[PDB]
Amino acid sequence: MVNWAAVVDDFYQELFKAHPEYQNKFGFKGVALGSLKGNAAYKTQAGKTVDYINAAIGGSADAAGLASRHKGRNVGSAEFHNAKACLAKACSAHGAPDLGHAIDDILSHL
Ligand code: HEM
Repeated sequence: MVNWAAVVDDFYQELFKAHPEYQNKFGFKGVALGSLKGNAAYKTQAGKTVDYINAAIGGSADAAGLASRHKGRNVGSAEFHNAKACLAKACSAHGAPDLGHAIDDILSHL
């Protein structure tokens, strides 16, 4: 099976390296990037992200619900376009299928 946990770890590395201020919205605010794997708040967030990816692939993802929750954190379309680029880089680095179509589903509600 595709190692989505490894893809997601690479995704967060890319995302927070390009946009370090995004990290301030999370329970692992301030934690060095090379330390995220040892952080409990990060472990939970990464696990939910992997779960979302598996739900999107499996056909049960609630993209409108995820979009609404991100609006609830003042996260919008621009941030998601940035995330889409970071996730594409992560997928490619692992020889994983691109998830652009899934992210476009969320973007359609942003
Ligand atoms: C590839 C695009 C993204 C995916 C798949 C994704 C996925 C998720 C998931 C699955 C959750 C948990 C939702 C829940 O518990 O109901 C979440 C929460 C969150 N996301 Fe994202 N996200 C994306 C992009 C972003 C971006 C660009 C930001 C910018 C800061 C962001 C900020 C947040 C925040 C602040 C939370 C709440 C974390 C908490 O409860 O402490 N997300 N995201």
